[PDB]
Amino acid sequence: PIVTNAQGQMIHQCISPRTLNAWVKAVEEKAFNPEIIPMFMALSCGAVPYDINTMLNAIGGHQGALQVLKEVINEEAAEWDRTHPGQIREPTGSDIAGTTSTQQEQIIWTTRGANSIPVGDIYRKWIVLGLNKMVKMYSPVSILDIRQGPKEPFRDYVDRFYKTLRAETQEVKNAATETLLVQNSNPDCKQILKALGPGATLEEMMVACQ
Amino acid sequence: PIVTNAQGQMIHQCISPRTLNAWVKAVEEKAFNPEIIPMFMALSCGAVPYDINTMLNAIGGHQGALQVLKEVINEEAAEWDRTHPPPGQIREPTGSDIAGTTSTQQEQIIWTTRGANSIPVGDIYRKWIVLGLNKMVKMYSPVSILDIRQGPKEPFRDYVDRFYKTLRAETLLVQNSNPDCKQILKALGPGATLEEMMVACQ
Amino acid sequence: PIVTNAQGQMIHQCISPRTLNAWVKAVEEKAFNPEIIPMFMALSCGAVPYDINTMLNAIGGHQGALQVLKEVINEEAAEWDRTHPPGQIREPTGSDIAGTTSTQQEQIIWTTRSIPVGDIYRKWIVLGLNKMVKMYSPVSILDIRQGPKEPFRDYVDRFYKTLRAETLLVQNSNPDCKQILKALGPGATLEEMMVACQ
Amino acid sequence: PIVTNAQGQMIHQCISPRTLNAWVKAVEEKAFNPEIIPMFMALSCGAVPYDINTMLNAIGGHQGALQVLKEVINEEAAEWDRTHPIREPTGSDIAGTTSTQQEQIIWTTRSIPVGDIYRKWIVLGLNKMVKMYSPVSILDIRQGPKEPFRDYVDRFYKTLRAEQATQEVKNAATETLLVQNSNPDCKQILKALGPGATLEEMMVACQ
Amino acid sequence: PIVTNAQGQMIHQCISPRTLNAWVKAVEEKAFNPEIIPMFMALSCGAVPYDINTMLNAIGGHQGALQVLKEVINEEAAEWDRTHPPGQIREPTGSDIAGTTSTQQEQIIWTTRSIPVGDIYRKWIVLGLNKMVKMYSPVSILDIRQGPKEPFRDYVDRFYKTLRAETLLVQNSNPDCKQILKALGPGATLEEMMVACQ
Amino acid sequence: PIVTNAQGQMIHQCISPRTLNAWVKAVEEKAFNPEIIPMFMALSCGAVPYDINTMLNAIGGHQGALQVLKEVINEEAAEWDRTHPPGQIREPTGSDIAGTTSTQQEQIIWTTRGANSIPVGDIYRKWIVLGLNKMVKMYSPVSILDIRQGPKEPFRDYVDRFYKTLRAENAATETLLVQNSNPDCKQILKALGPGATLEEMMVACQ
Repeated sequence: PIVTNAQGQMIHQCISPRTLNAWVKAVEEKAFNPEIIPMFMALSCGAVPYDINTMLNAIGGHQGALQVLKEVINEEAAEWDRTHPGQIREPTGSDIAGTTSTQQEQIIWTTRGANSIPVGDIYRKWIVLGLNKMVKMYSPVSILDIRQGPKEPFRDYVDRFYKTLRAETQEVKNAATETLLVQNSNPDCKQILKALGPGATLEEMMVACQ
Repeated sequence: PIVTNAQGQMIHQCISPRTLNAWVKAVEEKAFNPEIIPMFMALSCGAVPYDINTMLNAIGGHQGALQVLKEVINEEAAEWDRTHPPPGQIREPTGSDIAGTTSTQQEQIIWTTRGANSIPVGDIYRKWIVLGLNKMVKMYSPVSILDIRQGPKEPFRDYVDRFYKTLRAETLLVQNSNPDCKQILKALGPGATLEEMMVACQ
Repeated sequence: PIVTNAQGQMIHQCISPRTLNAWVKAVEEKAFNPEIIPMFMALSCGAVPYDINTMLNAIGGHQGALQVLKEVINEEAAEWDRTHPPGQIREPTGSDIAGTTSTQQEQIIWTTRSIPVGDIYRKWIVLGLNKMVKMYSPVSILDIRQGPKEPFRDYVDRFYKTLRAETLLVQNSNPDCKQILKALGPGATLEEMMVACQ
Repeated sequence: PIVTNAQGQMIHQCISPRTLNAWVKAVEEKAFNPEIIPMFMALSCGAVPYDINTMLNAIGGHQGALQVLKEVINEEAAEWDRTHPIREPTGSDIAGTTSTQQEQIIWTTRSIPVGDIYRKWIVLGLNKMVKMYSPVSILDIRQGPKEPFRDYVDRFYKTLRAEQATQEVKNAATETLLVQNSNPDCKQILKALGPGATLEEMMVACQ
Repeated sequence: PIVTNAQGQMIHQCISPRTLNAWVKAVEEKAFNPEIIPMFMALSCGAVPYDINTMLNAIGGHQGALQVLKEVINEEAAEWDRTHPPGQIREPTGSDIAGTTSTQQEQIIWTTRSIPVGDIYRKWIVLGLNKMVKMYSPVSILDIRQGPKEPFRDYVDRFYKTLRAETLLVQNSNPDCKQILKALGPGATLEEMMVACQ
Repeated sequence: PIVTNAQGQMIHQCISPRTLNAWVKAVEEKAFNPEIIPMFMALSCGAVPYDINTMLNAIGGHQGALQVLKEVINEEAAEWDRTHPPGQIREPTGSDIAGTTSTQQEQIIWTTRGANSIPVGDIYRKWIVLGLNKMVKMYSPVSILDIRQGPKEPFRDYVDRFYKTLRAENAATETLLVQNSNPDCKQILKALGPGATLEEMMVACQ
C-alpha cells in the first residue's frame, strides 16, 4: 500500500506476511465461491499493482483459473491502450497491470495533483472481472433449475437459490423471488406459501416452512 | 475504521485480516446462535459502512439469511429518508448512504468526523443489522422451550444449560425436570435461587 | 476501555477482538475452575460496564451459569439502590452500574468526573463467579486422601486445588508420610513437609 | 530494512522474527514449488543484502539448493564487476559478503538498489531450482479418459508454470498442446471452437 | 506496567492478554524446570505488584508450589516490616509491596516518586521459585553416570541439566572416556574433553 | 532493547514474549544445526547483554552446550580486559559486556553515549556466535569424507547431505562430490568435463 512518512511524502509500504497468507488461505478454502470476490477486495485494500501481483502469483494451485484472470487482464489492458495512445509518462495497459511499471511510478500516478489515475483500483477492477467469470464458471446450474428437493428443508433450499442467484442487480433478484422461488418450491411448502398471499416478506416465508 | 495520519487528519484504515477472519469463522461456527450478536458488535466496533459491508459480503453460506438482512436494511433506510428529506460541500446522507451502497469510504468519514452536524453512519448501520440479525436468531432456533425435558438420567447441570440456551434463542424449569429431581426441587420450598437448585440436584 | 482523543476528551475505546477471544477461550477451556476469576479480572481490566456485558454475552454455552450471575447482579444492584436514593448527569442506579440502563458515555462521565462504575460491576460479577467455582467443584476437601503409591508432590497439588475452589493435609496423607510429618511436629512449613516426603 | 530513527537518519532495521519465520515455514512447506518466488519477493521486500543473507542462511535443509544459488550469485557478481570496473560497490558488495549494513544503506539512499539487485540474482537461482524440482514434463500431461476438463487444465498449467520458470520471455506456443493432449470427447469440442478461443470459452464448452 | 498519559503523568497499564497467556503456557509446559526463572523475570518485567499477582493467580495447577511461594513471600514481607517500621502517602509495608494491601495507584507513586516495589516483589518470588526448582529436582548429581554406550556429548547434557537444579564429571564417565580424559591432564576445558571423546 | 521515552531519554525496554518464545522454539526444533546462528542474530538484534542472558538462560536443554558457551564467553572476556585495562559510568570490563557484573542502565549508557560509544550488546553477540559455531561443528556427526552416495540414493538427496555436512565445518573443494557419488552418476558426471555447474550436474542425474 501507500503511506506517508514523517516528512509528508508518499512512499511504498510492503504487503504484510499476514495479509498475504490470509489471501493464500482464502483461495485454498473458498475456491471460487461467490465470497472470494469480497475476500480479494478486502485483502487488496489500498494496494498498488505491485502489491496485487504478489497476491496473484502467491497462489499455488488453481493455475487454470489464474490463466483465465491473466487473459482477462490482457483484454482490459488492450482496451485501455486503445483509448490511451522530467515528468512522468502516462501509464500504458501493462503499466496498470504492474508488469512494466515500478512501485514508485505507481504511487506518482495515484497521488499526483493533475489527472490522478488510481492504478490500484483499476487493476483490481480488471481482476474482479476475471474472478466473476470464474465464480459464474464453478456454478453450473442456472437459477431456473433450482427446485426444492422433495425432502429438502426450505431453509437450505433458499440458500441454494440465492447462492446460485449471487453467482450470476438487486432488482433482477426481486423478479426471481415472486416467480421462481415460489414456483420451484416443493409441494409441501408451495401450498403453505401461496396461503400467505402476495407481498409477504422472505422472513415470513421461511418461518411458515419450519 | 478511522485513524489519524502523521498530519492529524482523519483517514480510512482498511479492516484487518485478523478481524475479517474472526468474523468469517464466527459465522461458520456460531451459525445464528444468540452469541453472534455481541460478536458482530465487538468486531465491527468503530467501522464505517464500507467496512461493515465487507464483513457481511465475506460470509460464504447463509445467503438466504443475508437476503433477510437486506430487507431489514432497506426498511430502516426508508424510515431514515422519510424523517430526513433530501454546492462545494458534501451532501446530507440518504438511507442508502448509511447502508454504504451509494456512498464511498471518504464520504462516510466526512459525515462521521465533520464538526458541524456529525452523523455517525457506522453506528446507525450497525444498529440496522442487529435488527436483522435478531430476526435470524429466532429463525434458526430449532426447539421450543416446551420440548426441553430433562433426560431420565441427565444431570441437572446439563439440563439447566439446555433450558436457558433454548430460552436465550427467543416455574417452568421445575415441571420439566426428571422425576428424581422434581421430588427434591419441590422439597426446597418457595423462593429458592437457581444456585440452590443446582446444588440440591448434584 | 477509556482513552483520550487528540482533543484531550474522554472517549470510549472498543474492547479488542484479541482480548474478547482470550475471554471466550478461557471460559471454554477453564470452565469454572478457580483460575477463571483472575482471568476475568485481567481481561476486563479498565473496562466500563458496556465492555463487560460484551464479554458475558459473547459466551455461547454455560447459560445456566450465566443465569446465576445475573441473579447475583440483581441482588447487588438492589443493595446499591438501597444505599443510593437539570443540566448534569443523574446519579447512577444499580442497573446503571450493570450497564443495562446506562449508556457508554454516561459510564465514562461517572468514572472520570468520581464513581468507578466499571470496577463496581466487576466486583458484582466476581461475586457471582465465586458461587459457580464452588458449584463445579466435584470433590470435597475431606475426601482428598493420598493414594497408597501417590507422590506427596502430586497429593499436595491435588489437595490445594480442591481447597482453592472453596491439620487435614497430615491426616489424609499416606501412612509413610504421616509418620514423617507427625515426627516434625505441628507448625512445620510446607517446604519442610514436601522435602521430608520425597 | 532501512528506517528513520527519531532524529530522521537512515539506520538499519532488524528483520522481524515474524517475517523470518514466515520465510522459514515457506521453504519447509512449499519446497521449491513455483509460489516460493513470490514468497521470497514479498518477505524480502525492502531488505538490504544483509537482511537477505539472514533469510537464506536461516533455511535448514536444501543445502544443495543454496549451493546452486551461491553459484548463480557468483555468476551474476562476475557480470556486475565486468560492467562496473563509500567506495563504489563491487559484485561481492551486492551479495553482502564484503560490504557492511551501513555501507549498503549509503548505496541505496544516495543510488544503487543493492537490495533489489541482489533479490534479482536470487530469483534467478530459485527459478533454476523450481525448474529442477518439476517432476513431470508438459508433454506427459494428457487428459484422463474420465477426467473433467477443469481438473485437466489445472494440472496442465501447474506443470507449465514449473518448466517455464527459467524462461525470461515465456513461450505462449506451448499452450496449443492443451488441445492436442485433451481427451477425444473434448478435442472434438475444442477443434469445433476454432483457434483463438479464450480459455474461458474452452472450459465452459467442456463442462 | 507504568506508562505516561498525554499529560505526562504516571498511570497504570493493564497486563496484556498476550503476556498473561505466555506466562500461563510457560508454567504448564516447563513445570518448575530451571528455565522457569528467566521466563518469569522477562514476562513480569516492568510490572507493579498488582500485575505480578495477576500472573501468579492465573496459574491453574501447581497449587502446592504456589503455596510454598506464598509462604516465602510472607517471610520476606515480615523481614521488610522488621527493617522498615498526614497529607502524603504512607511508607510501604511488607504486605503493601506484596500487593495484598496496596492498590495499583499507590504502587506507582512509590516507584515513580524511591522504592522499586515491583522489582523487590519479583526478587521475593525468585527466592520461592529457586526453592521449588531445587525441590522438583528428582535425581542427585551422583546418579548421573555415563552409560556404557552413551555418547559423551549426551552424558554432559544430563550432567549439567541435573547440576543446574542445585571435577565430578570425569569421575562418573564410563571406562572408555575416563582413560582419555585423565590422559589429557588437569585444566582441560569442557570443549577439549568433548572432542577427545567423539 | 533500548527505546526513547516521552522525555527523549534512553531507557530499557523488556524483551518481548514473542521473541523469547520464538528463540525457545528455535533451539528446541533446530537443535544445533547450522541454521541456529541466523535465528540468534535476528532474534537478539538490538539487544543489550541483560536481554541476551535472558535468552540463553531460557533454554531448557543443551546445558552442556551452554557450558561450552560460558567457557568461550569467559575466554573472550579475558581478551577484552587484557587490551582494556567521578560522575559518569566506569569503563566496561569483560564481565560487564557479558552482563554478569553490569546492570541494564549501565549497558545502555555505554551503547548510547555520543563519545566513545562501546556497543556492548553487539560485542557480546559476537562472543556467543563464536561459541555457537563451536557447537555446530560438534553436533556434526560425520566428517565430509564419509559422505558417500548410497547405492540407490537419488543424486539430489546426496548433494544435500554433502553440503549440509560441509556447512557444519572456505575450502570450496568439490573434488569429493564427484568422487563419492555412486558409480552410475560418476560415469555421467565425469563425462560432462570440468567446469560444469552444480545445476547441470543435478540435471544430468535425474
